[PDB]
Amino acid sequence: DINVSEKIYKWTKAGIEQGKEHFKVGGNKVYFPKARIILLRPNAKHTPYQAKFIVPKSFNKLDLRDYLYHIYGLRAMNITTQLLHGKFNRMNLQTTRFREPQIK
Amino acid sequence: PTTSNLRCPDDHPLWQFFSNKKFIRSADDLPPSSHIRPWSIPELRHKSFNDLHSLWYNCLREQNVLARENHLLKNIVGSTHDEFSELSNSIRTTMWQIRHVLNERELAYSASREFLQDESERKKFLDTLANDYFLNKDIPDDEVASMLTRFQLAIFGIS
Amino acid sequence: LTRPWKKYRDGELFYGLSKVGNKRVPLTTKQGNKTMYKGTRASGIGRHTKFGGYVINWKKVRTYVTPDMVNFELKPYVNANVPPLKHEFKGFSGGPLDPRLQLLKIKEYIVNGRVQSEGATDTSCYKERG
Amino acid sequence: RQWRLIETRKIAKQPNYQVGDAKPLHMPKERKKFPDYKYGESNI
Amino acid sequence: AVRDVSFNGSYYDADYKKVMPYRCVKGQPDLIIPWPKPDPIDVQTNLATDPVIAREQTFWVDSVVRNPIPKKAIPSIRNPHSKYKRGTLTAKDIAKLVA
RNA sequence: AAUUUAAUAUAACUAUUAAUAGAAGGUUACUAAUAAAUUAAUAAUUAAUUUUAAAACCUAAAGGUAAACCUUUAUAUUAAUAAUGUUAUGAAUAAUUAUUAAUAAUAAUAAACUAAGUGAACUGAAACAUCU
Ligand SMILES: [Mg+2]
Ligand SMILES: [Mg+2]
Ligand SMILES: [Mg+2]
Ligand SMILES: [Mg+2]
Ligand SMILES: [Mg+2]
Ligand SMILES: [Mg+2]
Ligand SMILES: [Mg+2]
Ligand SMILES: [Mg+2]
Repeated sequence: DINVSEKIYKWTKAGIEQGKEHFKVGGNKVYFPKARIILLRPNAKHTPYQAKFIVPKSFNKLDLRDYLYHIYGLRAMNITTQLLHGKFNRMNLQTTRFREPQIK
Repeated sequence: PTTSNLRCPDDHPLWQFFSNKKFIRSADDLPPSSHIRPWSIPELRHKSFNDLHSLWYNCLREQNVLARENHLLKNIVGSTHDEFSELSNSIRTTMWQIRHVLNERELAYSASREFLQDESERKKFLDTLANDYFLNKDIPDDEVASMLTRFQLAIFGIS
Repeated sequence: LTRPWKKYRDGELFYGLSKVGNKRVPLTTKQGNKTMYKGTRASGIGRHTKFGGYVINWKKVRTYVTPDMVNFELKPYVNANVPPLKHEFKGFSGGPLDPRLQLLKIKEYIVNGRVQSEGATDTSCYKERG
Repeated sequence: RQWRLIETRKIAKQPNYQVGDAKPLHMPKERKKFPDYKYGESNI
Repeated sequence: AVRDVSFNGSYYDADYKKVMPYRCVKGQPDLIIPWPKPDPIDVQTNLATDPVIAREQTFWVDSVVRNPIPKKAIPSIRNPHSKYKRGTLTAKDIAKLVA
């Protein structure tokens, strides 16, 4: 009777209305996470309703949503991932070249 | 597009990434190293699980603030002041001390259970606990009830 | 002229510092045919489908639990005025993991009923027993 | 005659285990089923 | 002035809130040169815990039947799949191995 | 109260002589940390003898791969205090239970020395094949 996308939309609406999570919480509880996230300055392509973070490479989209919600109360309505490349560098020509870190 | 059309709340949860709503703290705003010290293992030994959990998350929030400031410092201005870095290192010291304390607490509980699994030590412990205070020469009357409540709550699961 | 400040051939490359180098460095997400997939240890969440999709198993999704009533008083650092507390375990070979020590603590809990320790009551105490 | 190519065969000495000794890093998948030949399998 | 200075023992200085050695002139043990007086201290930052709250005890060992740490919180405290710790043997294992 | 000679360092190798003994690397990141005990020494530092905590991924063999990746529910389960939303008209719930007993795991595995199997050719014989 109702498409699953419509059902997801009502799920999120119900979560916001009831004050609970606007998503489904997982069962793999993590009491003491030592992940750190870095807020970043806005770019010309973003809007005042967007915020970008530098997050762990092994981090996840659902992980960021849950982390923000439970630790700060910030509700991320849509999360999008941008994994950067690592360019080769060498502190001097007489040293092995190695790729820079890949930041997420 | 004009920003005059926006009503940005002053309590927006993104302000928790800044200290006193400052873009980047000054040496005066930072806590001086002389007045600051990381937590000690013995001081964390007698903090409840809720207290350790809350301290962990406060440490993480402060580390996030320091992390954004340090990233702006080492990426944009490229300075070598290395103050935020050591401050976050102190917080990390407290964090792993907390982890150690929690592990040792659980292991000590398990070791105590294994010790009292033995019938001999269990009998010895209960007999000594009964002879010392319980069945005294009628000196304590009312506080024996509190002792018994604590006993039934600890040695057994009676609430 | 690639760089207006170099009018003559001097050895500088179109870009970069060296055309050659080690090629035995580990691979990463950006390198390889379209078929190459290395990953970032960020998704062991669910099951792939026989058609190509992916179904999330929510019992394996990570949730970050925080105290229901958080104590906004334990700051990351501690006042430097308080000396670092120390502990002494005399009479116990196992130290803090000693069942006899835990039994002594249970004994005293039974007798006293949640009584503050000397180090806790006195902010100016350097070390305490247990 | 003597049996040079059989006598000169050596096999690693597995240590003796008491009921409370540390576990070996890897364990055989199935229970042992024959005694141990002093000379083992020929390798030539 | 003092030519050389020796250290013959250690003691807890309460003014420094730390353990320091006995700075004594090389020669007569009794003559001791005191450590300098620390500058007066005063804190104002909000990232430092108050002494009373910091040292207040909130955990007591009060049970031998219920874990003070929840089961689901252990993985954050120690790796369950650790290759640096191993168990002992049993009769079943030793029978499996011995021929 | 200085100033130079000759030895000695946690900071080189090589040869000999004499003693003693048969001991991780790489990748990058939710960085990979510790805690105590003992007697004899004018709340205690001798050190040195016992205990311990943590330690991600890869280095053929839990499975697979293009090394540091991926896939296998050790946060995985009979039992329990109550249940939301329902149980072909006092119990059994896809987000789960303060819980308690039972059940699969982790190949860092050097060199030189020794024993054994198979074993050349250059070369010498002033050539060459027996021989070497
Ligand atoms: Mg993408
Ligand atoms: Mg080329
Ligand atoms: Mg390409
Ligand atoms: Mg493998
Ligand atoms: Mg494939
Ligand atoms: Mg040979
Ligand atoms: Mg010849
Ligand atoms: Mg010829």
